[PDB]
This record gives sequence, structure tokens and C-alpha cells, in this order.
Amino acid sequence: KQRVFIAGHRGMVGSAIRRQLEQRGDVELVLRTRDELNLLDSRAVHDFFASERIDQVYLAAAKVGGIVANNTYPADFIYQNMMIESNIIHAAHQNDVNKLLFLGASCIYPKLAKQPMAESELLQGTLEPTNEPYAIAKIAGIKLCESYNRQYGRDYRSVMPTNLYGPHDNFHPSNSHVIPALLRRFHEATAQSAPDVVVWGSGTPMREFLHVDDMAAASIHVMELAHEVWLENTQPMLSHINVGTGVDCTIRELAQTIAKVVGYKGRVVFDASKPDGTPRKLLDVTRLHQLGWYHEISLEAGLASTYQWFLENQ
Amino acid sequence: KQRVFIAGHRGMVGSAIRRQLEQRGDVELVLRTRDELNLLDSRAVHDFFASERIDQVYLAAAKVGGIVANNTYPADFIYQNMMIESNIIHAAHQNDVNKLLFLGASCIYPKLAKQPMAESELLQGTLEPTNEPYAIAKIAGIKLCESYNRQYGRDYRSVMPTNLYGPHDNFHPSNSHVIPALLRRFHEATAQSAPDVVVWGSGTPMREFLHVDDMAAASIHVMELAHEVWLENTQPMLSHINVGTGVDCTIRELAQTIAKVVGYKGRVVFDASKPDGTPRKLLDVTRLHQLGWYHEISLEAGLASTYQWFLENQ
Ligand SMILES: NC(=O)c1ccc[n+]([C@@H]2O[C@H](COP(=O)([O-])OP(=O)(O)OC[C@H]3O[C@@H](n4cnc5c(N)ncnc54)[C@H](OP(=O)(O)O)[C@@H]3O)[C@@H](O)[C@H]2O)c1
Ligand SMILES: NC(=O)c1ccc[n+]([C@@H]2O[C@H](COP(=O)([O-])OP(=O)(O)OC[C@H]3O[C@@H](n4cnc5c(N)ncnc54)[C@H](OP(=O)(O)O)[C@@H]3O)[C@@H](O)[C@H]2O)c1
Repeated sequence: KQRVFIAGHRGMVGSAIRRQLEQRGDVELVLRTRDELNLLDSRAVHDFFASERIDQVYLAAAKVGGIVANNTYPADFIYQNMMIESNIIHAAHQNDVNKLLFLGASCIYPKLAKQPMAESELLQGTLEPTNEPYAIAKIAGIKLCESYNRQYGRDYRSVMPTNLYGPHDNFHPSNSHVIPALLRRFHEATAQSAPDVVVWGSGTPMREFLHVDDMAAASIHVMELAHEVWLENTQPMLSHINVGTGVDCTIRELAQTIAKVVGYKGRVVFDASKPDGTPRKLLDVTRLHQLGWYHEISLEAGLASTYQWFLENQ
Repeated sequence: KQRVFIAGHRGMVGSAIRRQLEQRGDVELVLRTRDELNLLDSRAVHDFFASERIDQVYLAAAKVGGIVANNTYPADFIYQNMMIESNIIHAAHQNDVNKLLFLGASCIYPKLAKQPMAESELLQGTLEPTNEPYAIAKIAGIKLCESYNRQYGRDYRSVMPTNLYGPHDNFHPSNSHVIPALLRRFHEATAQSAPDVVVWGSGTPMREFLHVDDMAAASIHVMELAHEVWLENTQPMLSHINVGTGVDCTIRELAQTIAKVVGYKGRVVFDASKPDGTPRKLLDVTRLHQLGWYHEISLEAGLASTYQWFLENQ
């Protein structure tokens, strides 16, 4: 069996990968909570790699937050993510761990990227200010992987997820992530028999959403492709792979679909006196499709299962 | 007196800053060689800051090299520079060091930046591949400074030097840095009475060069400006300041001037069957000039003093 360390295993993405791999008789999972292993402590990280046996790492540990967090604690988001990724990638290499999968984030493409965004949009222009610190840290992670690949012949691969949703998300009404926020707002409006739920903006902007169990499946798929096949579909200095559906939906359709999922019978209202973001933001997932992976969970089906997980975990 | 830690003090830039500050009765320098303090070791760095007294840091420690090095050891250039900058900036903040000056590099602007390159060119397009790993690490340093500024009200300022030359450079004929390489090639051609010295390319591309003692003076000037003045001439998320002459010279003029400086009497030859890089690469130094600093060392005068330092240190 391969010894697989899922860093950040209790996280949203990390836990999704753990749910799938825990089903695998060819895999022995190695897991440490933050209390058992602080990924910011280089010495602790190195000791762990020097004693445990690892064959593969899924790097799903990060300091992640929403709009308010990223603008309020910028130093924490750049420093913590630089150190976690630096520590794990370095310790992995020093201990002859040849395989690693790093997680990027789609909010780290340029603010004014061409749509849909192919992998080559990376670094082609300036970042969204709210996410800049976190995005720079994330881009440095991808470049640490590529540099260890090129210098030492490692196999440190990287995925770039689109917007994610699903179990283990933060279902609080003031989350800046539209999925979990609207599920919870709609839930409470339906409980209260509120006449309407108002959403800022016009509802015309198109966005792309992927259920975290699809993310996890794609991540495992990418990790386990033969190296030669991964090479034929990437370049050493443009190595990441977008993970998403490649399909857009309006904020209006999303909200209306959430309302239906939850059984709300009041009115979804958009307040178009509030500004809209860019008209369209989505990944181009041609490389992932060429690599033989296609998402399985439709929006309707994913929102319904997600909402059921919330009901079970209030 | 202010307690000033010059990280990397034996380096080219670090030593230039030390030569100027060692003349200052208002400054107590705190210096540690690599053997006394490995800047890659977070615990050692933190212990140093927790015991020494620091009021200001000049962050002039780095893993730096030329074209071959950056392409041959990419992981060393991204990881080492990420860790050194992360360790020092974090430890400085944790120990209430409010003032820091970080050194960037002009090779970290986009390959196809608009010329002359204003500070706002940063992150506006893709990087030169040879320098990408190092440039990403350097950009992450500037963003660590800006994030600590914004989150914690620190005063971590950053300069972006143009091409540098001067004492303590690497005067070896195969250095990819044109200044030191040509000084040494011309020196040896003059010693050998070689009939000609051939330089690859046409000699038409324009570049910008600054003597390291000017760099050091500008760095000290920027560090010591009143905060309110530094604020009026920067933005929190576009905080760095280009340091250079803002003036171009052809590779042809540079080589011809070196030849004269050294007293070569053979022929400078350009081989235009070899490719030229971009036609023009230089910084826009309007912010530094507005901040009241202008370079003092002409190319002719700087090359002559540099060459004299080489003669004294063969
Ligand atoms: N659409 C997108 O762009 C998108 C969305 C989601 C995720 N992602 C990718 O997936 C990554 C993970 O996202 P996520 O939502 O799964 O994060 P999370 O799920 O919210 O948390 C990841 C975790 O890693 C752990 N961790 C953080 N710092 C640690 C440390 N110093 N030591 C040990 N463990 C530490 C956390 O511990 P404690 O949490 O308990 O503090 C948390 O369990 C993101 O950063 C991104 O790269 C991309
Ligand atoms: N035109 C440009 O873009 C340009 C040119 C030059 C410099 N610069 C700026 O100035 C920075 C310094 O350049 P430089 O030429 O002065 O470099 P250097 O001068 O060649 O070296 C800097 C030094 O820091 C030290 N150091 C490196 N790693 C260390 C570690 N782990 N612990 C302790 N000390 C460590 C080095 O030690 P050991 O060397 O003895 O290995 C070396 O003395 C550059 O990285 C750049 O940011 C910009």
C-alpha cells in the first residue's frame, strides 16, 4: 500500500479527499491534526517526514477565508500559506517523497483574465486586491512545485479549483462565498416564512461552481495519472491543471435553484442598485478533460446533497 | 543610536550599505555572518531578534546568481529566498522591529513590460523564464512587506534596483552579468595583447546600470524618509521604489567605455549573428526623484573606480 499524507485532512477539500481514499485498500492514510502537527513549524514538519514513511502528499492545508478575512488579515494569509507550502514541499523532497499534489485556487488568476481562463492566463496581469496576498502565496506554491520538478526530477503536480461547495463548508449567512451563504439564508427565510430574500446585484454575472467531492475525485485522478501522460498534457513551467466544470451559470440561476432546493416559497429579489462584479469568470478545463476526467455532480444534484448535509449538521 | 541589522552584510549590496552606515555616529550596526546565523533557520532567526535589540533591518541577504545558476538550481532560488524573507520579516514583526528595507530586483518585472518601467508594471504580465523562480520569491517578499504594513501598521519599505555593478562583484569572464564579465575580459585581453574581444549580439540593445554605492545611498535615503513622505509617494499595495538612473545606454557604448577604462587597444567586436534581447530595458525612477534622491556616479566614473577596486583585489 502507498502511504499517503493528506495535509489539512479536516478541511473542506482535505476531508473530501480523505472520504474517497479511506475507501482504498491500496492506500494507508497518514493524518495529523493541527494539534499533533503545526505545519508552520519547519522542524516539526521535517521530523514528521523523517519518521513517517510517506509515499505521497496531498497538500490540502492552508489558511483560507472570505472577503473580509483576506482584507483584514493580509499578512496572516501570505505568511502562513508561504510557510506551510515551503515546509511541506522542502521536507518532502529532503525525505525522498516523489509525489505531491498541491492545491491552488481560481481566484489567483488575473482580475481581467481572458474567459474562459486557460492555465496560461496565470501571471498574465494584476490580481484582485482582496485576494492578492493569498494568491501570491498560492502562486509561489505552484512555482515551488515546478522548481523542485525541474531541479530534482520530482513529481509535484498542482490543481487549480474553481469555486467549491459541499459538505464541511461554513454555512453562515454572512459568508462571502455565495453557495453556503445563500443555502443558509434561504434555509432561514424558509423557516421564518420571510416574504423575500434580497441578493445584492442584478444577478446577471456568470460564475462556475464545482462540488467538493468532484474536486477530490479530480485531484486523486490527477495525482495518479502515469507521469508520462501528465507530462504530455502540461509544461514544466506551466504545470497546473484547472479543475471545474467549464460551464457558467448566472447568479440569478444559482439563487433561483437554491431557493427551489430548500423549498422556499417567498420571492428571490435582486437589488440592481448594487454593483455587479465582472460579467463572466470560469475556468477552461480542456487539459483536465484531455486527461480523461469529467465532473459527475450537476449543480441541482450537488446543491440538494449539500443542503441535506447541512440539515444533518446544523 | 539606532540598532541596525544589515542581513547579508558581506554581500555586494549589503557591504555597500555597511560601508556607508559604519560612518554614522547615530547608528550601531548589528552584523552576523552566515556561519553565526543561518537565515534559513526560523528558530535561529527568531532567537536573534528576541535577544538583540533591533530598531531597523536592511534585508540584503539572498541567494543570487546569474543565468546558468537560476536555470540550473531553480528550487534553491525560490525556496531559499522565500524562507530568508519569511523568517526575517516574521521575526522582525514578532519582536517589534517597525522599520525594514527589503531589496527587490528589476529582473522581476514582466518580460514585456512597458519602458521605462514604472513601479506599476509589477505583475502586469509574465516573467522571464530564466528568473521566474527567483522573481516570484522576490515578489512574495514585497507582498509580505505590504501585508505586514497593512495588517499591523508596520513600516516595511522596499527598493527595486536596476542592474548593479561595483566593488565586491564577481569578476570572472564567464559571469552572465555584462559589467563584471566585460571588465574581466577586457582586462585579460589587454594583458594578453589580444587583437579583439568579441561580444555576442549587435550591441544595439539599451540597458541601465547603477553603481552599488549609489544603490546603497538610495536605500539608506528611502529607509530614513519620514513615514508620511514615504506614504505620499507610494501606495500600500504598490509600495516599492525603483532605484536606478532612468537613463539607457547601448551595450555597444558600455563595451566601448569598458575598453577605454581598462586601456585596451585592440578592437571591440560585436557578433550580430547572435541574438539580441529586447531593445530596451530600464526603470522609470520618477518616484525616487520625487522623493529627493538622484544618483551621483556616472557610468564612466563608476566603471573606472570599479576597475580600480578589481585591480586592488585580484
Ligand atoms: N474555488 C477555489 O479557488 C477554492 C476553494 C476551496 C478550496 N480551494 C483549495 O483548497 C485549499 C483548502 O481549502 P479548504 O476550504 O479545504 O480549507 P479549510 O478547508 O477551510 O482548511 C484547510 C485546513 O488545513 C488546516 N491547517 C491550516 N493551517 C494549519 C497549520 N498551520 N497546521 C496544520 N493544519 C493547518 C486547517 O486547520 P484548522 O482549520 O482547523 O485551522 C484546516 O483544517 C484552498 O486553500 C485552495 O488551495 C480552492
Ligand atoms: N539589478 C538587480 O536587479 C540587482 C542586483 C544585485 C542585487 N540586487 C538586490 O540585492 C540583493 C542582494 O544582492 P547581492 O549581489 O548583494 O547578493 P550577494 O551580494 O551575492 O549575497 C548576499 C548575501 O546574503 C548572504 N546569505 C545568503 N543566504 C544566507 C543565509 N541562508 N544565511 C545568511 N546569510 C545568507 C550570502 O551569504 P554567502 O553569500 O556568503 O553565501 C551573501 O553574503 C539581490 O537579491 C537583489 O534583491 C538587485
